[PDB]
Amino acid sequence: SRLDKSKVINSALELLNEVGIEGLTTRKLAQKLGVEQPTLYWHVKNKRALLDALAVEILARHHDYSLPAAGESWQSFLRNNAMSFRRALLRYRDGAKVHLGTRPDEKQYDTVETQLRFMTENGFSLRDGLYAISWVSHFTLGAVLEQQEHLPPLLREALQIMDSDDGEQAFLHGLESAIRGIEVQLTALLQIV
Amino acid sequence: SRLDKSKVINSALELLNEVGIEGLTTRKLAQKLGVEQPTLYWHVKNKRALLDALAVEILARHHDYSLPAAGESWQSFLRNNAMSFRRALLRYRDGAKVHLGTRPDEKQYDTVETQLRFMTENGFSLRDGLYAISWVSHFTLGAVLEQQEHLPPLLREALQIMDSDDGEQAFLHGLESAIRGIEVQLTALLQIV
Ligand SMILES: [Cl-]
Ligand SMILES: [Cl-]
Ligand code: NA
Ligand code: NA
Repeated sequence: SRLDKSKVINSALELLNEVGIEGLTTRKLAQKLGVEQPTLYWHVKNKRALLDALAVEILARHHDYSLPAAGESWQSFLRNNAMSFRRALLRYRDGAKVHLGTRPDEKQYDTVETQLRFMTENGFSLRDGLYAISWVSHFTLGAVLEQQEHLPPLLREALQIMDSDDGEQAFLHGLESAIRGIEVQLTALLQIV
Repeated sequence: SRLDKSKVINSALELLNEVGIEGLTTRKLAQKLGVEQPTLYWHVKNKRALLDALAVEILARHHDYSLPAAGESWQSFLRNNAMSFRRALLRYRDGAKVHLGTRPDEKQYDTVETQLRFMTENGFSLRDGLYAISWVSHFTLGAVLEQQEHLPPLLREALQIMDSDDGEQAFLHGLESAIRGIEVQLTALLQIV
């Protein structure tokens, strides 16, 4: 009904699944909604505006582990947050590309602030706390982007394991390797590690 | 001169820097080259073909640490290869997007085969060897993609450090955390770690 912000966004998310991020246009949204382009332009000025809104919505609907639980270890937080971020990005076609193409908003910023506070209370310097969250982000993004976009002996015989599964195993394994690296760096303090 | 494969690719790389990946079109390449569209179509059928060629070329020109040196430790290999991959992707506008949007070729495949052999001779199972290389890839890709695409207390006071530098420090730090994670998993063998 018909041009509520929430309805434009929901039709635009449907459209995103049909046509992908490069195909998504305000012209096709207006057609989908049954409305003339000037009518829609009142509500959504351009594709950049649209895409910004979609990015926010994807995370608001699906990124349910954005914040640490009470008593939770920093390791669990990063593991749960990473898994949640990946799931959220995998829900819509080109979901990672939508996330990438947008500047953060007051939400992301506010959420990241609480995450930095959390990490610092657990012994991280601001910088290592920030490097940690960023790395998990970059790693999760790269994995999903590769998953969503799309012969020699050894590569063959390993691929029978990488391909009965859509990236999760590798992602989860790499995530544990990083976490343990952070644990080791954290615990070393001023010592050579 | 004028439509050699190598000359089409070099003009197309120049064009990529001017207009970016979504703007890049065979129509603008033909204009740049001074040739009619049917003439160019003989040589390059479509943008997908073009982009595939560009992806290969970027790595061939700049990804100079694709293979391990004689006597090199697996840790050095992953560190040097990662740094090389990131540098190569940062050379052209939308370079990571160009890399992402392409299926690998006989080169990438052949190179990855030699990397798997290398990793396996250093104690990695095929799967952990493969997970390792993939993670480094995903992490490097995510970082560069974020770098190439584009206020609360603690985020502020950390950002004065993340932003006098274009991602390298964070990237290098996260890379060491992963490597140490792999070292720990490698060394544990069948023990609880
Ligand atoms: Cl209605
Ligand atoms: Cl000439
Ligand atoms: Na973003
Ligand atoms: Na690729």
